[PDB]
Amino acid sequence: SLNENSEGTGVALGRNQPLKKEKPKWKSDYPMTDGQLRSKRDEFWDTAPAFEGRKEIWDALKAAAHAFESNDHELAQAIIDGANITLPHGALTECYDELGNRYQLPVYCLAPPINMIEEKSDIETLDI
Repeated sequence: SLNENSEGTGVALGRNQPLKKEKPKWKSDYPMTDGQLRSKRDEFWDTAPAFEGRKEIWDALKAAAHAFESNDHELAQAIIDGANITLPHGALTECYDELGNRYQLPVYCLAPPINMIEEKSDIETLDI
């Protein structure tokens, strides 16, 4: 959806959190080489954690990550949405708290494929 946060309309995507298919955010959506990775990494990094929200809720977020890591999607839903906290996204790597807070979770705690990037799946020699 092109920039849809249910603005001008009461609920659109669904402000409550569906299945957590979303990826951890802070890195390049299309990382190319080391330079591309590192440069865009920092760029997106700037926009990732922002201010934070609630260390009190953090406990639930990491516990949900625990279940979700163990393939327990339902557990993490019952935790996040179980509090009051919700998402129009549907991520375990994101949570929006009732106080107007948002948490954005980097891949370093879930998925490390976006660390090397330039494997021999395509990259060989970036000379041009």
